[PDB]
Amino acid sequence: ASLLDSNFVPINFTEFVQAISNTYKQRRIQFYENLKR
Amino acid sequence: ASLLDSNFVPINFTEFVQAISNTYKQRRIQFYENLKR
Amino acid sequence: MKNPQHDASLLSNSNEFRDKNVEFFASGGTRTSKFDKLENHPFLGYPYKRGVKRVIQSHYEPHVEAGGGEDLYGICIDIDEFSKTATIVPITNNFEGYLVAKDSTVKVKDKLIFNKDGALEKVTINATALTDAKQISNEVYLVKVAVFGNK
Amino acid sequence: YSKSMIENKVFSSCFKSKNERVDAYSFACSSYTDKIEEYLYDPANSFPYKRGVKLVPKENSIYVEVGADTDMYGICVDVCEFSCTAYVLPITNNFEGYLVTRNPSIKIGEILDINNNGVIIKAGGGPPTAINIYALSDSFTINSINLIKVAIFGNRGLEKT
Amino acid sequence: LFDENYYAKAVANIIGEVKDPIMYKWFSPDQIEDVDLQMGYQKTVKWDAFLNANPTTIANEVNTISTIGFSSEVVRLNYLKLQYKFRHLKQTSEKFYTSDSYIGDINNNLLPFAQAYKLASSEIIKLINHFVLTGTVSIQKDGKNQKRLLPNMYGLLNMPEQIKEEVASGDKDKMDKIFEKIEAGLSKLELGDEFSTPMMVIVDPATSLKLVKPYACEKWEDVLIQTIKAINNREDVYIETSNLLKHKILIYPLNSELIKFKPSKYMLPTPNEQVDKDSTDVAHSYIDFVLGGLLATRKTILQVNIKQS
Amino acid sequence: LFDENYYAKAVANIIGEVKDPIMYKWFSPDQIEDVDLQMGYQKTVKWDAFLNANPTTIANEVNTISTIGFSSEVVRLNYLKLQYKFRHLKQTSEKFYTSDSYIGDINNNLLPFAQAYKLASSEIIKLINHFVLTGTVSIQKDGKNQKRLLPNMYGLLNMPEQIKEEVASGDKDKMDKIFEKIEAGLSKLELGDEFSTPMMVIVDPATSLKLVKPYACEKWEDVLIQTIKAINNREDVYIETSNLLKHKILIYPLNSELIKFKPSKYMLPTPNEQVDKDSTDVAHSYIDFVLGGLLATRKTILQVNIKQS
Repeated sequence: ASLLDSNFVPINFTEFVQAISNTYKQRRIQFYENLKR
Repeated sequence: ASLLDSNFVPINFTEFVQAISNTYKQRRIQFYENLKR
Repeated sequence: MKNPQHDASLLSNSNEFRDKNVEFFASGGTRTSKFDKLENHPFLGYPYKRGVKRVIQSHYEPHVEAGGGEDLYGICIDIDEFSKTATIVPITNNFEGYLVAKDSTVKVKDKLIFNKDGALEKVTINATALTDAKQISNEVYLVKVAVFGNK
Repeated sequence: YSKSMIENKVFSSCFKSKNERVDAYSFACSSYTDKIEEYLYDPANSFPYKRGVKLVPKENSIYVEVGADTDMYGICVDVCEFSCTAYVLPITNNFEGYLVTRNPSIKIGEILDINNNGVIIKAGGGPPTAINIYALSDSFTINSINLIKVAIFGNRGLEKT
Repeated sequence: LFDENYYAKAVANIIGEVKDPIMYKWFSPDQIEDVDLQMGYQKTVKWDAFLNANPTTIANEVNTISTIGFSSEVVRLNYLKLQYKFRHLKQTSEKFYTSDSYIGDINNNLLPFAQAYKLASSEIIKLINHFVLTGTVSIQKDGKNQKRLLPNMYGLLNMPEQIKEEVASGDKDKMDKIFEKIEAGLSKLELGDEFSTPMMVIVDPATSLKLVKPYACEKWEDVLIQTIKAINNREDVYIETSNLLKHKILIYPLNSELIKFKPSKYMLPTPNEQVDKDSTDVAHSYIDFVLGGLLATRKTILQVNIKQS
Repeated sequence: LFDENYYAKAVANIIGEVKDPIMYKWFSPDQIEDVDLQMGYQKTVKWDAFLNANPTTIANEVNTISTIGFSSEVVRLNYLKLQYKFRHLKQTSEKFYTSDSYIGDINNNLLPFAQAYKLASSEIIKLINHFVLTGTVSIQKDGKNQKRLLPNMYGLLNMPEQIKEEVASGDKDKMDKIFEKIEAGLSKLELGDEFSTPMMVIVDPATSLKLVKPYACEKWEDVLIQTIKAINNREDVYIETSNLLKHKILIYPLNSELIKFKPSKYMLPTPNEQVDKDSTDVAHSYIDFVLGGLLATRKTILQVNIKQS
């Protein structure tokens, strides 16, 4: 359940918050993947 | 015979120890392959 | 040595089943229990079938050497020459077997003490002789004893 | 005192010399066929952990209390504080492990004796020793409690000086 | 839910426009691990093993074998929940304020919910980054009027039981003295068996300006990098500049075995279900965030403060 | 087997979480070759060829032709088997100790078999790495109470018939004297026709700190690298820092024709089939490992020791 997935449709606010947290985690993972030093 | 394979089903403790040794050797080979000094 | 490895040219006739256990190569004890404590220790010299004392000092771990008296620590029942190790039954564990005696004066019903060389000599007491001293070879005497501790 | 002894704000900082802990495993070298017994101990008189203990038959149960070498039953190797139960290795069995001492300066190979508090001290104090105790390592202080590695093997035939 | 919650729909639509926090550059990917909590305390248990004696040689028959002992350590971490409130235009009132290529009251500083939430989330992310870097919560450049926080809640700068060095006010402009203090702190650093790890240094603009000066054709930055490489097994040394610091130098390894960040998975801004509505066109919304979760081992962070007076 | 041996199943499941030994970084991939032996001795025979005279020109008729001779050399290597014992909880009892987010008795320092085995294996791997680097077995920081080892069981630091250099205690802080000793050792080094090979140098943290000092805009490390490149046909030169060394410098090539590690394929920790069980919830398990197997040609290792007293 991630907001980045267009197919995802939340049912309630709890699922919305879980999707927000998953999206933040995925964004952090993507940032660490794309980071160069 | 190595512990990495999901299809590998050891029969006895001797086979288990042989699989452990093979897994250690494969891990050493993988480490040397991935090592970049 | 415990097992002197020498090549022979002819086979030795060995069919009699009596008087075949009293030998220097027979390690362990005549009667042994599964619940006997055995400790492997580095050794110096050749304390095989003798009382062993723990000697503590590049610094190295303490070892064991032939001895007895107030410094007595255990009895050496088996030896591994390749690893230079000795299996020891501690003095707190009773032992029954053939051990090295100082001379042939030891007889049955004799109380025996481990001397400074780890050999059993007549009279604290350490062992009770079960058989007479038997000369395996030269001056080597083996006597069956039942070790019980120190008096 | 206790063995476990607490929330920390930060974690505590090679493999060498990591065994110097008060709650470390007492047996330096263990062995199956070692006899271990359970007894009760006084929860307000003396903490018997890593000390020489004696059997005191009370009117309700047999307790173990810290004792001297003259009347020593064994060595207390572990304690369960939840049940206030002490685990004892009888003196008839060998021991090689870390015990509580009161002298912060003891060398290796020295002869040792257990005092009335179940504490390792130098055998030159004067009391005639009745147990074979030898120091396998120098005494070390944990900051404060002093510990030392010792080997205990049975009683001594004639009491020494 | 989206058919009924316009605010939730807008949050889901505009959640991607918020920039990533800059604190991620201060940690390795393996150092960060989320936890499930909002407010309270959590206990972390670390297990270790040690050898009790020399290994036992297996020859013939033997029953006494050397032993391997175990130990545990417990560390408590505190997590705090904080909230902010912001005003915005009601959904049904947007059509009456959609101007030429822009929506909102310029005179009254009223904004659509999506833009207001995006800006508030950016500000809260900046505040969270400041708290993570410093360990204090403040909205003033002086760093005063700090919000009182619970114990066991520290940043990289105020972590206890670390190597603290102080440069006297008389040597505030002496790079030689500053580097001497840095060398002393590096020597006092304790990495143990995890020394082969990249290192991270965080400095302030004044410190960077002093560093880029020539070494008294080499630079103080190069000398510091070589010194840190002498201890980190010739591995990577990263240098960063942050305006949140003031005459402070932070040195720490990027190893998960020494320093671990375990933030709540609700740490980043999250909208609240409650929305304040009335008969007017102005509504109010709430944003929640969680602070806390930095953990470090003793004597692994070097904090150098250059006193100005 | 897995249907009956829960301990074997757990070992198979968690065997992948043990990190690789650090000793692999000190050898080339071709330098290591496993052998099949637990405890005992193995004799390795090396064959060589030589020319007896100048080659014979083939012209017209001739029957007397120059000959090529052969020679052999036998080297004996000793391998020792060692064991450790560790206590752990019982499988049927883990359910009564499965707490929130962790398993095991914090008060009693009791762990599940998998975690206990992982920690014990990590400790044993550290001990094996120390033995390989140094050649001695000890668990004390002072390096005393060493376990006496069999002959023909040498490490890199105690291998006989190699170049040994000693830096006097009065010159312990003189990098020029240390480098002069290093140059003398390098001159005494004999590689023959196998000189074109990469070189490895291992230094203590103190020597690493001294190396980054300016040469007396060049560094002592750079000068040493250039000197080693002068002798190794300008191949790669690798520098490593180890906390297991104290005032010691090790220099040796990474050529399999000069130095070869032939460890037992059971050298790394391996569980034992015997498990001690009783009526209580505590069980004991055994781990086996094998030590020995380093072979080196004469006068191919430079060992510099800086005396402190």
